[PDB]
Amino acid sequence: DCFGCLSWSHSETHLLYVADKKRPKAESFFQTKAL
Amino acid sequence: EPEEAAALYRGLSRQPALSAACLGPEVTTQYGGRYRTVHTEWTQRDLERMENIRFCRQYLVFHDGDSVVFAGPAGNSVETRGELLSRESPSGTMKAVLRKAEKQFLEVWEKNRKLKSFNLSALEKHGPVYEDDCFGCLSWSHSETHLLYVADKKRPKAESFFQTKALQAIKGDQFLFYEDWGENMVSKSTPVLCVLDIESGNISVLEGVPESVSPGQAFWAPGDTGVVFVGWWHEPFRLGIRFCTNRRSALYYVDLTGGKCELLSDESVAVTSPRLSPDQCRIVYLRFPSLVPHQQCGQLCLYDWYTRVTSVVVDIVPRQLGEDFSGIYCSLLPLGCWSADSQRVVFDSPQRSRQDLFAVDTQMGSVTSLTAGGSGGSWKLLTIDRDLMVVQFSTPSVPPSLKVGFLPPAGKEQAVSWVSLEEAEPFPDISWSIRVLQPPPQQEHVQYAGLDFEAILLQPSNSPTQVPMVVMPHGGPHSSFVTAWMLFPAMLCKMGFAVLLVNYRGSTGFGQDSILSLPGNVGHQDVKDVQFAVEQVLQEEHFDAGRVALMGGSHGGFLSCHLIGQYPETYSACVVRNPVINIASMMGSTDIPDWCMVEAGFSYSSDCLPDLSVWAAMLDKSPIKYAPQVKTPLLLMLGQEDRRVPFKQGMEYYRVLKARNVPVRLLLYPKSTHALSEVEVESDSFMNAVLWLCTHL
Amino acid sequence: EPEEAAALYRGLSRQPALSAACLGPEVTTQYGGRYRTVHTEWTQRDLERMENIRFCRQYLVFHDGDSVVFAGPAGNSVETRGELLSRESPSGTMKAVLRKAEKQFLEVWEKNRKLKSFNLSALEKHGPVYEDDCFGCLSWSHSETHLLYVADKKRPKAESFFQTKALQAIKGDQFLFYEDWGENMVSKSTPVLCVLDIESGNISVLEGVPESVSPGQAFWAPGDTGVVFVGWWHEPFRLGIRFCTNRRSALYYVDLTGGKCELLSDESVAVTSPRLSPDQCRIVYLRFPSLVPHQQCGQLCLYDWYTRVTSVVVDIVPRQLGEDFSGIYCSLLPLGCWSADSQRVVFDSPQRSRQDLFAVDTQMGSVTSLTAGGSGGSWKLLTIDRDLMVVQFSTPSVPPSLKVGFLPPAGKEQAVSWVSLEEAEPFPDISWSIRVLQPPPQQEHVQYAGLDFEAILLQPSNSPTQVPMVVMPHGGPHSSFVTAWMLFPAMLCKMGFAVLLVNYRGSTGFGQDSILSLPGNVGHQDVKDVQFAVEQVLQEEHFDAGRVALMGGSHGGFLSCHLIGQYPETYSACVVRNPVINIASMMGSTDIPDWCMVEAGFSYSSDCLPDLSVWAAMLDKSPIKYAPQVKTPLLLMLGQEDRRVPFKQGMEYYRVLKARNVPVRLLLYPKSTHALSEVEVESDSFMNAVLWLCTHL
Amino acid sequence: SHGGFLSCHLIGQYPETYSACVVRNPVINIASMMGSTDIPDWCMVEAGFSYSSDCLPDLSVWAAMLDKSPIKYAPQVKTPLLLMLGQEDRRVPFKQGMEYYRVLKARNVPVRLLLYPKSTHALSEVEVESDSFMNAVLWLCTHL
Ligand SMILES: *S(=O)(=O)c1ccc(CCN)cc1
Ligand SMILES: *S(=O)(=O)c1ccc(CCN)cc1
Ligand SMILES: *S(=O)(=O)c1ccc(CCN)cc1
Repeated sequence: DCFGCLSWSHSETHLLYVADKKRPKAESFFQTKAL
Repeated sequence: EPEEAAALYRGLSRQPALSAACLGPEVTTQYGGRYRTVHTEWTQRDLERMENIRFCRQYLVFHDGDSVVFAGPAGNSVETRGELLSRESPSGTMKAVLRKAEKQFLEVWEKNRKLKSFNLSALEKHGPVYEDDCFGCLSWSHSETHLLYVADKKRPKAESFFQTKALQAIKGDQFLFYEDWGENMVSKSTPVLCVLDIESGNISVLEGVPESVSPGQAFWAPGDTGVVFVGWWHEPFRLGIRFCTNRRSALYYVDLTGGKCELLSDESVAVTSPRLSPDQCRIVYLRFPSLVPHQQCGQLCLYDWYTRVTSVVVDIVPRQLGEDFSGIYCSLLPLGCWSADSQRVVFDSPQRSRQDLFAVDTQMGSVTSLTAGGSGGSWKLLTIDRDLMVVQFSTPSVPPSLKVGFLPPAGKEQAVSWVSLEEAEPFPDISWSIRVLQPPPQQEHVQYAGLDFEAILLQPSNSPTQVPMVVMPHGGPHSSFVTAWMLFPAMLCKMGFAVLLVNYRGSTGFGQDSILSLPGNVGHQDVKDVQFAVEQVLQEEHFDAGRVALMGGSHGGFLSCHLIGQYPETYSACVVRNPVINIASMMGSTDIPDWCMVEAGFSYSSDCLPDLSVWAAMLDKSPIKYAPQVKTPLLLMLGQEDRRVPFKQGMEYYRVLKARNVPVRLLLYPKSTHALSEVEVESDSFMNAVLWLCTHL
Repeated sequence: EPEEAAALYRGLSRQPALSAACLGPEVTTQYGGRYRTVHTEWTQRDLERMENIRFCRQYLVFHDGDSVVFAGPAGNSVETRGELLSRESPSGTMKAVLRKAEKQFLEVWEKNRKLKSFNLSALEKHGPVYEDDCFGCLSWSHSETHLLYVADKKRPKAESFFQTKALQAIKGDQFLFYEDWGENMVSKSTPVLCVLDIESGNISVLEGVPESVSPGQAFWAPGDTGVVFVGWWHEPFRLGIRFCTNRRSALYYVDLTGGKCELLSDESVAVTSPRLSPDQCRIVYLRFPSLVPHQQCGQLCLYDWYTRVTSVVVDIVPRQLGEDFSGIYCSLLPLGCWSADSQRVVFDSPQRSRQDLFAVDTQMGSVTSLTAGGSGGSWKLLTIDRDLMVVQFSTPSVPPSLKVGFLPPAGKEQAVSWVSLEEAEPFPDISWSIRVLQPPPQQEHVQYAGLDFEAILLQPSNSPTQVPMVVMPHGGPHSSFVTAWMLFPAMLCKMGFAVLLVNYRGSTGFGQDSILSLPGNVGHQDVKDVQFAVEQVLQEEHFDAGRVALMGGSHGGFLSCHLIGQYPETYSACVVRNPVINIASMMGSTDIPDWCMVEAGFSYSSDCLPDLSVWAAMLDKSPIKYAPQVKTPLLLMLGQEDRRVPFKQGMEYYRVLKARNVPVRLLLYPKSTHALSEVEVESDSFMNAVLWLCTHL
Repeated sequence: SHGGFLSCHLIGQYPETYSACVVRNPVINIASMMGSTDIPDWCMVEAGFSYSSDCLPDLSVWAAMLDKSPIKYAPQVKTPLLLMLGQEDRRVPFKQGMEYYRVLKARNVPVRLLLYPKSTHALSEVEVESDSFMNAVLWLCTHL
């Protein structure tokens, strides 16, 4: 109830909500890659 | 009482078993003595964790070049976990290990460090690695720079028609059918040969293998120029491969670079087990002339690498060659089988009711028995390197023991001296003997006349005096009983019974004529042989004729059902594991459809159709025909996931017997297989069988 | 570049480490020679599976009674899995193993068979078995009929108020609080002594232990009449036990039958590590006179079993006793430490900046150094049996190596000959030396005048010539750096840096006065010692003064923060792992509240209350006071599940620095601990630290 | 929480009035609560000072914070106490109650402690709430 929401458009064609920001992918220094 | 039986089972199962052995490099001391180490692998049941544990132990041998000066142990036992295949380098300085830890890893060990490790799953060049004895292998190069093994062919990626993509792969091919190789080979369709470079780490899949063959049992060619392997034909469809040596196959050689395969044998029969000489000049392998019987006497053949000439070293023995040889029946030669001079080959083979060690000179073609004479026993050869052999010896009253020896020079192999590395305490409460039985004139066929069979009798020593008897025929039907350490017969003998194991006509170790006599006569020839043996033993030894029981599995269950159907006033109990009841309906559900035709007396051909005459002949030889006359209490054990013998075969017999109000007990294991080799399953089945036998007798 | 750093890290971490060793029984050959086997355990990091693997290897030694004729290997390396504790029987014929397979099992091995196995979880007499070096133990009886170990006390069963019963246990007690022993001892509240009978299989928990003590480190009394153990007081509440030797404890003996415990020492100080003589006549142990410092010089004391007389064999050394001894600082004696004659005791101890082996005669009280002289090095004693010692040797430029030797007779211990069992290839690109530093007259205290400290300098050999430097102070603060094989300093030296490890005043191995000087002066004496060492090294060796970096952990992080706060124009980079920032707020969250009072200069007492003067004094000694003056880039690593140092301490510093726009990088490991000893965590932290250092320098 | 705070004060300044006490996640030491809570401004605001970022610890502020804590009256406590704590609480760290528990136990005072390893500040889980309420009612009825 602090940040969450879910709203309809006046034309009822789009929906609006709030999500979490995407984080860049990460990997370890010692990772085996496919040959 | 269940408590005493459980205590006896715990006591008897404590004995371990020997699986493999290898020899280390030679070391010379400053004083002048020379010694070398031996690594042995043992396996043992564990009822607390209900698992088969494996451990390793090391021994040390001081020798003077041609005699064993001293031998001893070199530490305690260490239990391993995860090892699938292992191999020591030719120089003995490096070791290659395949481990499951679930992913698969290939590790290289040297001294007290692990030099390199490769995660075969991450590279994604193939599937799971084969670890069985049919196709699996792991070989070092002569330069010790590359490794060769066999893996599963990679499958194209697949996806569903309705898959969400984020804001290549075939669609609708995730449920295609990939045929496997049958029993104990689930999800094993098409193997491929893989070569790994240790220094760099790149894995390469060899090209040039024919598109209609499965490769296996590969080793590096002389000079590291190519790879020699065995190709099994899998067209138009795959047949069963376990305990069957009548599958069409050939020997091929392929260059490392992209090139065409070269044929080295005849592409009409079955060949197997090729080994290369120490001097890298000749190869030896086993060839089987026909494809009708699943097991038969074989030929030992030699191939010269440079002159390209093939000769037959050891041929087929019809009945007997002398008094100690009857043919080659082993399906695999030892990994090391050549002598130091690259002239003689040492192996082990059944002989009547025992197992012996033989040495054959490839130059001339003579065969010499190394363990001739004596009361009996079972020998197994594990390895030989620089004329030093490691063997395991066991008798029905003695658990396996480990010995070493030196191979004498040519012409004096009969004077080999054995030194005991590990000895086991015998059981003096068991006495075993061998009986020879000659069939009556009525039960003889014109083609093969004069054949005789054998039985092994175990009884409690120092008996006070009427005792019960338990009769066991072997499966196969082309197999045999040998005078080795068997657990359940030992338990039955120690608990108070007398065990009679029958080797009827058609067994291995008695010649090719014995093998060829049985087919086409199942259901009336073996049944009579067992009945004659039982009657002769009862009339000779003067046992208690009122308490006789039967036990067998697979074809043994077939024979037991036939016996309790045709002679309903002789036996008082019966135990069967995965029996064969209806041959006609077994054709469409088993993985070896040719077995039914071969045993019924007809030739098997692909693209065949059901015929009334063939089906009537198959139905006339089934024990179900004698179902209404059954009067003996029966206990059945079935494995639901069995592919060799479908489990509905026993269900038909159970329903027929239950419809007539006959005492029948049934046990079904949902996740077990044909062998019932799981520790919990095996223990439960054995305890139930012994309780049934003691209660009804 | 990350690729070169990763390759270097792999190459350096490929080296293994030695953990334990034991000696087998003596064997006499027919020729006349005598030999025995040695079993060694090694551990090694594996980055493919990201795990610490453990394996075992066996060696063989031929001796003539007083000299080593020959030595060699006896096979390959075998990797084990699941072993927690193991012990060989006194006669050497049987082996006891504790395994986790998740339940816990106790197994007995003899020759090539596992005689017995016990599922300790099924009997339900206690909890999990202790396997640490603080309380864990596993002992054989003199008759080899019983086993003694330590387990967790059983808790009464509990259930909820609202539980459905089918148509005894306390209700509402499932969330009670059970206090544990602190860091690395999660869910370890109250241990108990357990005795197992091998023949029968019944487990018994001994009675008579005082209700306010925790028992540990137990062994059988002479004649198998009772059990001797060490009891740690846990009233009114438990304090931290890891790396702390100032915990009140005593030595007790209790009979097997129900009876009252007997006291054998003084119940006012800390005692530890009791060992019994081979002739079962006397005991030796370590005693610490005070409880204020967490680590200090100790006393070696002897107790006679029959005369019941206690004497002090080795006493406290204030500054120096000769030129090779400075006191006993090891917290544990070897499992086998007595000579064959039950007269001399062999151990290892730090000495200035090295680690040496010492032999002490209990009759007189003299101490002899076995590895005196030379350039330096680090020795560790693993075992001694029948005057045959097994040792591990390492230097900053040489990985650990394994050697054996024979103890000379009394009065000639300086002429011991070592025979190399396993040798490692050195790294010629590292050159190390030792510097001695004398503080200026201003930085001296009246009570202890004339003390000096040391540093270890590692540099790349054959340098062309301005190089950067990395300065490392140790934690503790009562610990030290020794000239042993360290991984990260070696990597930094090989990559191009010069490493300076400082042993400031207050370290172990320099006498009791050095230990006692530090407390009450933290924050202004240690910091200055490091600054003086850095300035002297820079002015002498003529390095690159523009590129100097700091690195440390725990108290090392404390010192690093103090250094970057008070001298903001000297260092250009800093790396800290779990630092201590605010002493005042650390009291209420750590498991050792007495540490803050002891270091701040006050006496610790239970049932104490916060006072303004004490809290002001604690706040005056914290690096946070110098936070506004920080100008150096900082990289922080924190473990969220750390109990020794709460992770909010670093968060306060991070917030303060970030509020002023200072370049700061922070890494948080959700499931790591104080040590950060996980393979993945350690590798990631080391790579991040090296990348930060190379980028900013 | 804060009410439990008050409760502790009520058993330190007036030790001859109440015969039982139950507290859930109380606040014991304001001075040491600053560095572990997620709302550091609360301590300054309640203690009478203005909160500003990039601040430093001062002797006067810390003394004022310590003078207002119930721990000062710990030696005078005479009432049986039952404590419930949630180990994964971020609003009020659970060591605050542990300090009070240790101080009271060092003087041989009847104290019962319950710790929920995976609970939070609210203790809103059904099992946790039911167990805590039943334990509280049993304690109250037994001691009254
Ligand atoms: S069963 O155990 O009698 C049986 C029959 C035939 C085969 C094929 C040959 N190995 C296997 C098992
Ligand atoms: S930290 O590594 O500086 C540190 C400080 C004090 C101790 C207690 C004594 N072992 C442990 C770690
Ligand atoms: S506790 O329940 O007393 C407590 C105190 C202060 C706050 C912050 C304002 N919501 C929350 C809970």
